[PDB]
Amino acid sequence: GYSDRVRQITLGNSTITTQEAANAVVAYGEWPSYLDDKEANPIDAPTEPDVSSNRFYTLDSVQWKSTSRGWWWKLPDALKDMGMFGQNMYYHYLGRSGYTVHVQCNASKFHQGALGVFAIPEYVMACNTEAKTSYVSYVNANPGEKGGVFDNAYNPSAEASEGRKFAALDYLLGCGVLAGNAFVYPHQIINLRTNNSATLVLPYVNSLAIDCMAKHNNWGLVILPLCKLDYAPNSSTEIPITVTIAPMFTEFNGLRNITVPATQ
Amino acid sequence: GAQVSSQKVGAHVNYTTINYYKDSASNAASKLDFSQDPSKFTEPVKDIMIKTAPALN
Amino acid sequence: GAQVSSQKVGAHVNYTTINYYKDSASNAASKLDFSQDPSKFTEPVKDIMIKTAPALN
Amino acid sequence: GAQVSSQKVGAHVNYTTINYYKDSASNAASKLDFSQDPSKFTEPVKDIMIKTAPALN
Amino acid sequence: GLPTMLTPGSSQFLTSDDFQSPCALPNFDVTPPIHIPGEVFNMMELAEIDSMIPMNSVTGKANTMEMYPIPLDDKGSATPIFSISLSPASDKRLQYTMLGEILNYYTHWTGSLRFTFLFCGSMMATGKILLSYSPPGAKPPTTRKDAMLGTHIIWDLGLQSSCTMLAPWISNTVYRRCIKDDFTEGGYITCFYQTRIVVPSGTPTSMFMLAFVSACPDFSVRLLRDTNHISQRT
Amino acid sequence: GLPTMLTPGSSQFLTSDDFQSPCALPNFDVTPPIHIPGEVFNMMELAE
Amino acid sequence: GLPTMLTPGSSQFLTSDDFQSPCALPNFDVTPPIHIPGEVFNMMELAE
Amino acid sequence: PTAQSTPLTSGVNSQEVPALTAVETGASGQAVPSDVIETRHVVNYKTRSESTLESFFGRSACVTILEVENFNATTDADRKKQFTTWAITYTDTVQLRRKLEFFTYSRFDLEMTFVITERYYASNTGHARNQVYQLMYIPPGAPRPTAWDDYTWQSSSNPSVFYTYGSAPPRMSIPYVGIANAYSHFYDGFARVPLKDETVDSGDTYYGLVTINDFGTLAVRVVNEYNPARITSKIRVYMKPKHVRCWCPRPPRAVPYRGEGVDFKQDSITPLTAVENINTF
Amino acid sequence: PTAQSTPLTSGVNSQEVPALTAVETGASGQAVPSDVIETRHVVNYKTRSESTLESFFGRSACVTILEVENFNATTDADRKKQFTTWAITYTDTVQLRRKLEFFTYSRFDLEMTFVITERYYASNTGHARNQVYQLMYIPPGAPRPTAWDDYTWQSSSNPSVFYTYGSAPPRMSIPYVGIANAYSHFYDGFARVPLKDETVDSGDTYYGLVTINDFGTLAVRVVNEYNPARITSKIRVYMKPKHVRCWCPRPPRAVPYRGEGVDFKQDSITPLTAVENINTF
Amino acid sequence: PTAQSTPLTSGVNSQEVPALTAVETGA
Ligand SMILES: [Ca+2]
Ligand SMILES: [Ca+2]
Ligand SMILES: [Ca+2]
Ligand SMILES: [Ca+2]
Ligand SMILES: [Ca+2]
Ligand SMILES: [Ca+2]
Ligand SMILES: [Ca+2]
Ligand SMILES: [Ca+2]
Ligand SMILES: [Cl-]
Ligand SMILES: [Cl-]
Ligand SMILES: [Cl-]
Ligand SMILES: [Cl-]
Ligand SMILES: [Cl-]
Ligand SMILES: [Cl-]
Ligand SMILES: [Cl-]
Ligand SMILES: [Cl-]
Ligand SMILES: [Cl-]
Ligand SMILES: [Cl-]
Repeated sequence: GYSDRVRQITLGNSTITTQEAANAVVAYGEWPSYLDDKEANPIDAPTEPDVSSNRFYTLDSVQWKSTSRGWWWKLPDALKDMGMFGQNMYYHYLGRSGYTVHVQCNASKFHQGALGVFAIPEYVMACNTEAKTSYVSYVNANPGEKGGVFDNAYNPSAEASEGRKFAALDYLLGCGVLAGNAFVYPHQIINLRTNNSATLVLPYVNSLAIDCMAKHNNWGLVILPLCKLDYAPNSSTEIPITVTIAPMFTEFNGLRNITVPATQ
Repeated sequence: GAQVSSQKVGAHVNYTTINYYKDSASNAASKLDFSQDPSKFTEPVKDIMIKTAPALN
Repeated sequence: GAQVSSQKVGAHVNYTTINYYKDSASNAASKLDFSQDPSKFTEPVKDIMIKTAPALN
Repeated sequence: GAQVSSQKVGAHVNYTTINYYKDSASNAASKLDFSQDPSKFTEPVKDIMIKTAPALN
Repeated sequence: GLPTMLTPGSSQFLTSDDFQSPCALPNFDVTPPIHIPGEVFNMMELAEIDSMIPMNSVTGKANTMEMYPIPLDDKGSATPIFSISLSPASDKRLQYTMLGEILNYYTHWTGSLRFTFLFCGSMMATGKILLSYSPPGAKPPTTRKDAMLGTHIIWDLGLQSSCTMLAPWISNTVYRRCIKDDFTEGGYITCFYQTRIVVPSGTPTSMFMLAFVSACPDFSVRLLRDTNHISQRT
Repeated sequence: GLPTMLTPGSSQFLTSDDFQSPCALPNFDVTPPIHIPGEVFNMMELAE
Repeated sequence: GLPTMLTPGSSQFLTSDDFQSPCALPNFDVTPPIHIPGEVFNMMELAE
Repeated sequence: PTAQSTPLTSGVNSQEVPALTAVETGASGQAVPSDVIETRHVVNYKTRSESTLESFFGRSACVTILEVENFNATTDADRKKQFTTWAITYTDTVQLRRKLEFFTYSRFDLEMTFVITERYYASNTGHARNQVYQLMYIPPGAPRPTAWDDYTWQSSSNPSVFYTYGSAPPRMSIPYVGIANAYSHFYDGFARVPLKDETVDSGDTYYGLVTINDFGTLAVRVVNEYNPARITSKIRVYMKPKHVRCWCPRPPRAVPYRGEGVDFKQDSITPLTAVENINTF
Repeated sequence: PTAQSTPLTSGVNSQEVPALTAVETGASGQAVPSDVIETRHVVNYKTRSESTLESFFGRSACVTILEVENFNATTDADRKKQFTTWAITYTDTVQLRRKLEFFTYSRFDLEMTFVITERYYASNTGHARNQVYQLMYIPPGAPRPTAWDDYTWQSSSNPSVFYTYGSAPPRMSIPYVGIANAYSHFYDGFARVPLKDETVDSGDTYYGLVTINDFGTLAVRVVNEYNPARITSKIRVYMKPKHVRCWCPRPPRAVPYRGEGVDFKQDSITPLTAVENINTF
Repeated sequence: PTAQSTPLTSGVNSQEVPALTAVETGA
């Protein structure tokens, strides 16, 4: 009866079902957990918001077209405006979180295409000016739930001031490595003939027990079309990709007034 | 406080180490560590996959 | 007359000392002494002050 | 881990070796090996030849 | 003093030496370790991970995402689908895989190579594909009837999306060299339609598969060296 | 002599080194210690 | 340091010397030996 | 511990199908030769000794070339040639950097070795006595020299090494000095949060490791006063990671670096050579 | 263990005939003096210690002489004199080669020692500061230098030795590095099989060990920049096989070598001096 | 020997007032 294709995930007041899964990945074989006393750093009693924040948040959907080059998000950036998770994140200097990432993309038995879904620790990307190095604005690095897109062309700006964004070049994974090697990162593939969803469970990953969520993204989420969307009756068809992410084992330290980041 | 250990074999065999310095940072290379767990990268799946069974049932 | 002692830990562990000279002045640094009594400077008061009690009763 | 062995005799006698390196390739010369079997080159015949007997009977 | 006598090597700096040296920061208290996920102990752990072969790195596709997908169609041509030499360090298409990149820090390799193929057509597409490894020293196979005389697997496309072909360790030498070298040549990997890809109407008649390479647990490398894949102006 | 081989670092003066050295005044009789009030063991005692 | 005193011969290269030396390829895994016919141990085996 | 031996196996005709899988799961192919061919028994005595992290990183790599000179300096520019300062990093060179960047995080002690070379600038200005070099490690916050003979070189607390030209390359060990529980090779973030309506400039701020890393400064001088003969020196700095741990593997650098970040150069992003055909042996 | 003692023996008058044999069998003569003369007892205390393979090979032998220079190079030819590369081999010289070639196969570790010498090119161009040499072992596949100061010398992974002129000859041990179970001194074959009707050229292909051997490259430079005085250097490379095993003895080389193979030279194939008569004491 | 660990503590509503003192004492 039980199947690698059929899964239920419940966190807080939220449940996901899938009937065409392909198992689930636990990044580096490690389930998320709370911070042990023997690895702790800040000494204030932490906030552990539990079900208020540790629940599935669904981002705005994106459209997969035959011409799409791919999509990226950063975490916890993508969830910074999500209910009580966002409030706990911005009221505290420090936060840590694992995640359940659920990527959703259904089609038909007559569609074809394959998405690589990669969870990348410290997903540092190239800037878009050759007048400077490491020259990216906070606003362009932290787009929130809209994330960003890859391009198949690199056109760095004439003026340094116009190039303060990522050069998200697909085949170099936006960071000077070949995209074919992205499989060293925790991943699944959504191959439309096989599966309609990817599930990645991510532990907290950092060189520290806990860090400034508003300064630092622990994970990149990359969705690359490895094989282009094709549908014989309409080559210009679009199918949605929906990203749903639950924080897990969230813990916050250093309560004060709320952080309100710059928007320009 | 001499440590006697097996050498890496050559063409055809213990060696002696004494640490001279009070800081471990001063020490020579760590001893060969043959630890490995490729599955954390090659098979980081929630549900066990038996090679002989279908991957998707 | 070799002394074997714990090293200060590094990134990841005993070391050996022999004194070569007849004068202790020739010796390397004294071993780590973690002794402390801050109260002789921070609380040099004649009558014990219990933190939870009023300083002046 | 000192090895004490017989010296090669001179005009008229042990010596001590300690290996300092973790690789056997670093070691000094192999100990004298007096092994020999000249017959594999001088008499590699299928049927035993007794010196006192005719070589061909 | 204790009578001593300096030997050859005295005062040299060998960059692969393994000696003690005085600490510039004595008595320093290192930051306590904590558990971090994803600890690596051996570069061969990374070599066992599948990475995508840029199999279609032809003019106009090299250095684009289109270098990876291997073209398939429903026409049942007798021509090979792809052909590549078992030269995992030096081949123009294998050298930039994760395995290829690790091998280019070593001089010698040994063991079995795993080629895993993912079919990315529609669910309605069927087919049988022959995947072959021909150990070297004979005419490189350009027809199915030569390819099928070597080590091979017939892959039936279906619910199980992926098929693994092994290039088992078959070598004269105990190690091969991580360079293009006739003496340590590895042989020929080829691919043919066994039947053909068949689709019904309203279905794409052209599609792709992805090819992955990884090392088997019998695989090891030796003789550390600098790679030819990174440089700088001076 | 005992065969030896000099390694990198030989003859350097590292100002944080911790080596023995010969005494210029051998057999010297230091003034006996007495108890003095206010002994300090750690700079963090002063920081408190 | 341990007081030492260099003797005659110090720093010479005698081509018949028999000393240890650091390995340029540390931790190297030599090809396992196999039995090969015709092993020679002594040049006097060849003289016979 | 050895790499895997091959067991004796014959054929199969079975509902067991180890040749098929589904890499959509995120699992790599797992099948080995005994799953898909008839195999003999082969005992494998070979080991992965030389691909342990300690073996992979167990080399002193050149990370920079510094220049210092000794001559009678009469201008500000010539006074600045009598000593040099260098922000300590592995990003001036590419080879060790690329090896470290197979990993996101690392923890290691460091062996530092120096190779110091000289040449005469000219032949008509007599000779120069043997030179002593001071290499002073200046941790962040300690005062940096503004002249080759200022007070900072007394180095009461900073570690200095005094090297005599012609002696063995100088060498010392550095502990794991990171203020985190590991070094970060990559940092997807900023040093501060820019806040709503603040007057602080957001137009010329940087991103990533360069905004947070500081391993201090190496200051080098010739301790000797000037000879009539100008001497020019190079100091090559070597790093060997030892007692190594690493976490979270990454694809290696595929295209040239163009600075301390992950940025790439428009004329150097085509690493693959196009093959004539998909069917090229 | 000693060479054979002689037993006390008198005469014989016997059907036992140890003096006769038949070397057609492939057996050498076996008879000893006690078989054919009256012998006294002689205790033999003498040993074959100095003819063990370890004793026979237990010498550092010069295998090549390399040249490098340090001067201000203004032409391509002069730039190429600032460093040198050498394909590692024992065939540049004859003495160690001939000893090794008593055997078909060998297995040994190697002690490598270097002797480095300098001279002034000229007297009218002032002086030169003491020079540091880098000897870099470049395993097959690692990038080879095209200039004395290019990126390859940072040597992150290749073993390098830095040698200070006037110091003890530098020295290191090399393991048995063969990709076979022994080194081959002779290889009766080719690197590839040329196949029927192939377009590959068969007119300029080679034969034997030279087609399959590759022990990498030694690269040498003076690390110092140029002085006004040009310095020319020789690096003599010494090899000592140690921990030696050998198999399958061969007749030794009887005539001069003329390259890396077994080829001989038409004017040098008459090693014997003719005797006046078969009856010449 | 290590610097001080921090114990798990919650709030108080108490006549115990460790927040107040008198540095006139020389403490
Ligand atoms: Ca085994
Ligand atoms: Ca299976
Ligand atoms: Ca089988
Ligand atoms: Ca005897
Ligand atoms: Ca007889
Ligand atoms: Ca007799
Ligand atoms: Ca404590
Ligand atoms: Ca109080
Ligand atoms: Cl939406
Ligand atoms: Cl948002
Ligand atoms: Cl703003
Ligand atoms: Cl000594
Ligand atoms: Cl120089
Ligand atoms: Cl001073
Ligand atoms: Cl002076
Ligand atoms: Cl080609
Ligand atoms: Cl260099
Ligand atoms: Cl004669």
